[PDB]
Amino acid sequence: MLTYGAPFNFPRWIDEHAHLLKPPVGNRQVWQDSDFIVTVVGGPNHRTDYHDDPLEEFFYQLRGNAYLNLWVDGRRERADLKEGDIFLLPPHVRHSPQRPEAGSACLVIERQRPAGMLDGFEWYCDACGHLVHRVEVQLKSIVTDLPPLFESFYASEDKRRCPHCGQVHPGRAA
Amino acid sequence: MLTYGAPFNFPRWIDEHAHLLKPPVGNRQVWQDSDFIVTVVGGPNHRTDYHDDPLEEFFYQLRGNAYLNLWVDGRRERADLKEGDIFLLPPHVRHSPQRPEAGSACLVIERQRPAGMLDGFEWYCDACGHLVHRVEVQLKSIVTDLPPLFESFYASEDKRRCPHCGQVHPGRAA
Ligand SMILES: Nc1c(O)cccc1C(=O)O
Ligand SMILES: Nc1c(O)cccc1C(=O)O
Ligand SMILES: [Fe+2]
Ligand SMILES: [Fe+2]
Ligand SMILES: [Fe+2]
Ligand SMILES: [Fe+2]
Repeated sequence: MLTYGAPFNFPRWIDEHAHLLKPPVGNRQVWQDSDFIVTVVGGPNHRTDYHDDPLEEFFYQLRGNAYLNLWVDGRRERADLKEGDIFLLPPHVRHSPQRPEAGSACLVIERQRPAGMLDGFEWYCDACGHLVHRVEVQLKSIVTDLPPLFESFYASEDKRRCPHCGQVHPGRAA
Repeated sequence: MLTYGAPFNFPRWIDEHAHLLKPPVGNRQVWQDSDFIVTVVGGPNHRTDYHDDPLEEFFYQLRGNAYLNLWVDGRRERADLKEGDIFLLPPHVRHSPQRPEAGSACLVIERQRPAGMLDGFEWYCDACGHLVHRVEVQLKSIVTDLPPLFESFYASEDKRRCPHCGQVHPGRAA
């Protein structure tokens, strides 16, 4: 059986789900219960966390522009996702997607993580660059598992305190 | 490190590789040695085999139209990939992609198969629908492993002989 339904027009689907590809929801998964996790991500959404994904992530910036803040070779770097760009991120490259534009839309494809393969979410100190805090999770929902984790970091001056310089990370807005 | 390079413009990439998204090559893999197998498939290409993929396959028909001949619930069915359509195929649904249009381009995303998880390629009898022949392979190249297998089926009246009605399958062109 075609468990995931028939083919359907992607631009029209993005149009119809416009009102969720904006705050407060921002992403929307296309099919449920599949191995390939297929999502569209809109904007604006800025965020302060770096994701450590144990598997690859594929990006295709269909509409508008975005960029990824990265740690590469130990240094902060920015990789732009200009409209029309595709990109494949190797496992464990730390990335913080920045999506400043309303009406933008990025196809993002990931895989279900097998039991025991954990995702990391991390924050770094703006002053000294040291790691401030890391939570690891067995990720079951690329949409619903992230926020509670981000909320417990914003709520805690303890978790936000840099262990190297003692600066308290700003928390929600950089 | 960004093992797979920086983001890059996908339409321009498809344009530049136009001359391989036509006979005799027809598909082109975007990145090498990755877990996600990311390919663009052009046309025209018709084929007679049904693929039994042990993992999911994602389709996004960027340019032009195509269709997939399927076996679903035991019956031959056609699922159209109209320009703009996306589609997710569950594991083991038999599919024979038909790509009649020159200049067409379909993004197809699959996963590397772990050792021991085999792909099947099958042919069915036009007269009685019975399975005529099946080869299983440990697939390492979504481009180079298929043709030798198709060639050994076209070359063999034995492999093309339906075991139920005795009709010899046409082989290369339906
Ligand atoms: N790359 C992302 C991820 O793994 C989860 C949620 C959103 C994104 C994104 O690019 O915005
Ligand atoms: N779906 C395909 C596959 O698994 C291998 C090669 C080509 C295709 C296609 O859609 O044409
Ligand atoms: Fe991510
Ligand atoms: Fe610090
Ligand atoms: Fe296939
Ligand atoms: Fe037959």
